Amino acid sequence: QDVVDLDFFTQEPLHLVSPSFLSVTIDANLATDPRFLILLGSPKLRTLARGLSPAYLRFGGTKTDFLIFDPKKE
Amino acid sequence: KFKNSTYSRSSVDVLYTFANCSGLDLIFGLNALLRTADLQWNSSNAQLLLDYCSSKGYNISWELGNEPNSFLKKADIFINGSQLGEDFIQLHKLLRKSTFKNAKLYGPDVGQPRRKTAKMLKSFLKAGGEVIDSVTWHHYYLNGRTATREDFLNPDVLDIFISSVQKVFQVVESTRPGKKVWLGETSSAYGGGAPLLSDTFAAGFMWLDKLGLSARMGIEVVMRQVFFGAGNYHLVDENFDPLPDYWLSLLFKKLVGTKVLMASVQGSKRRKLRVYLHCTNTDNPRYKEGDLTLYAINLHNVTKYLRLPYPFSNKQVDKYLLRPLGPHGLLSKSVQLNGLTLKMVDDQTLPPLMEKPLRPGSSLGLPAFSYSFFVIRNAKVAACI
Ligand SMILES: *[C@@H]1O[C@H](CO[C@@H]2O[C@@H](C)[C@@H](O)[C@@H](O)[C@@H]2O)[C@@H](O)[C@H](O)[C@H]1NC(C)=O
Ligand SMILES: *[C@@H]1O[C@H](CO)[C@@H](O)[C@H](O)[C@H]1NC(C)=O
Ligand SMILES: *[C@@H]1O[C@H](CO)[C@@H](O)[C@H](O)[C@H]1NC(C)=O
Ligand SMILES: *[C@@H]1O[C@H](CO)[C@@H](O)[C@H](O)[C@H]1NC(C)=O
Ligand SMILES: *[C@@H]1O[C@H](CO)[C@@H](O)[C@H](O)[C@H]1NC(C)=O
Ligand SMILES: [Cl-]
Ligand SMILES: [Cl-]
Ligand SMILES: [Cl-]
Repeated sequence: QDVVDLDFFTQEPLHLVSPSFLSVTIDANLATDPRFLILLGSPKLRTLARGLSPAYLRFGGTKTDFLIFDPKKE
Repeated sequence: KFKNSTYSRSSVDVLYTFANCSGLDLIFGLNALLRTADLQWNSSNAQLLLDYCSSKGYNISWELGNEPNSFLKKADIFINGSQLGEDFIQLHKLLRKSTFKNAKLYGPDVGQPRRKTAKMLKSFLKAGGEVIDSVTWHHYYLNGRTATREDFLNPDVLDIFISSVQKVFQVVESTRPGKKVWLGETSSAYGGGAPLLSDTFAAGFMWLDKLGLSARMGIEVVMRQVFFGAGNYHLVDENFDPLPDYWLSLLFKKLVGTKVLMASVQGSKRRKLRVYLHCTNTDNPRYKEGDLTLYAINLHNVTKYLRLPYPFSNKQVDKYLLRPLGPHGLLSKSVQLNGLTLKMVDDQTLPPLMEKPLRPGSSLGLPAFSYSFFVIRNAKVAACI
């Protein structure tokens, strides 16, 4: 037998997730790639990213704690 | 093993523009290992970044540190939870004195809750929990280097997530009850992914199950490691091509609403057939107030047939069934929706996601090793309106 009966609870919401429930990251290490600008400038990549809006984009990872901002760097 | 690197205004602008132009909300992790002599966080580099972003009018949220439970391993520096909490309070004061005084702050981005991590989280939330807008933690099921194909399909592996989420809420309920809990970084396998696994159709069982459990259990936001990057757990590969988890993610967004409900299997064995139920996404023009979205995973090696309970047993149902494109089966990087391969129309154009309407009153077929969404039309559920 391969038939499975389901029970549903529909009386009230059990939780409310954010509209951005499904969010994404970019690993902080990607910022060390010399092609960072080329990669995130990709129109194809932005089209795919827009498909997931609304969402958070978290820029973070192990490299977060080994990155220093330098306002003189070019 | 990890060295310091610098980044430029240019890098910041690249990242911000990517987010802004894609309709995404940027969260930027600040470096927590910049320390004064007395081991306080040194905020002076963050101050420079803040002033720069303030000067460009950038709308950004913040984190401070990543996996602080590992700082000893990674950098030979130990920061306890109390101190990390104090450091977050100091960041919160800098934010409040900046041009975006209402910017959000999340943390502490701990790993999953082993004994030492749970202690760090508890002390952090006692010390610094007043200034965070949500609590972030990280989860992976496996090590990318040792993961097997059977691991990705094993309900006993999938179920371990449940006890991790329970343990996190135990800590949060004992220190900051009601504070929102986010998965701040999560995927199948750590260490960049598992190859021909984390980037295939087979990765979708872990990803959809984690989304279903997270929503069911009260997690508000889940952040997928990674959208794009070196690791095999990327949604989009090196050639900018979307992988099966991208398409799964896009379908989930189109169909699944914010109100979480519950579905469960009647039989005693609830390991291999996994089911989740939300209100249908109200932004979807094909559906109407009161419709339900069911999603289901079949980890049995045969087709299962699902029967909907009264009062939904004769409703019109739209099927959205995902299966791999051959010849590589579960190890495929290509996926079909109701028999049609999913592919970009061109570089600016996503395809429509086409339903298969089922005949009213039919049971819901779910093939072996597959996952599907089902929209119950005219469900007229009051909780959803
Ligand atoms: C298929 O899976 C079997 C264990 O699962 C049970 O039996 C199958 C036929 C389904 O009815 C499923 O719902 C049950 O839970 C294994 O004993 C059998 O070895 C498997 N066959 C193959 C070819 O791998
Ligand atoms: C990183 O830089 C900071 C400040 O310049 C310094 O205190 C620390 O020792 C450096 N760590 C590594 C691994 O280079
Ligand atoms: C914080 O770091 C900056 C930059 O390295 C340094 O010049 C400054 O003296 C540090 N402040 C403290 C209080 O240690
Ligand atoms: C910035 O973005 C957030 C979403 O994270 C939004 O709700 C907020 O109102 C925006 N604030 C400004 C000042 O643009
Ligand atoms: C935690 O670390 C700080 C900073 O080094 C130290 O001053 C404090 O006494 C420690 N607290 C506990 C509970 O160990
Ligand atoms: Cl972890
Ligand atoms: Cl600690
Ligand atoms: Cl990366």
